[PDB]
Amino acid sequence: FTYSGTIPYLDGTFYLSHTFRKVAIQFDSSVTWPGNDRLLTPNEFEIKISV
Amino acid sequence: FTYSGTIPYLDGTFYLSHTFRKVAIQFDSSVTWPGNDRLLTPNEFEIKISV
Repeated sequence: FTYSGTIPYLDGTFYLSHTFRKVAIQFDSSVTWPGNDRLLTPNEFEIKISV
Repeated sequence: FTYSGTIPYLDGTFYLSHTFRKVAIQFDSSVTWPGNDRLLTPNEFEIKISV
């Protein structure tokens, strides 16, 4: 371990959650979760878009 | 006009149809006609891919 200070996992002090670009969820390796054209990008959840 | 030859418009003689690359249909200016996740590229009718 060799680390004092805040432990986010059992302390609730999260800070790296802004470093997520996108996430894709697939069921049965065939069907995307946010299907049915629900989202603006219907294939997967975008979090940050830089272009 | 200044052209005597096989005229594609009313002769039925087409040869430039291989020069297309992609088609993007968009009904109501908000939704692509293929719409639901149907093609490998869901939003566009790619005809020729190079990269």
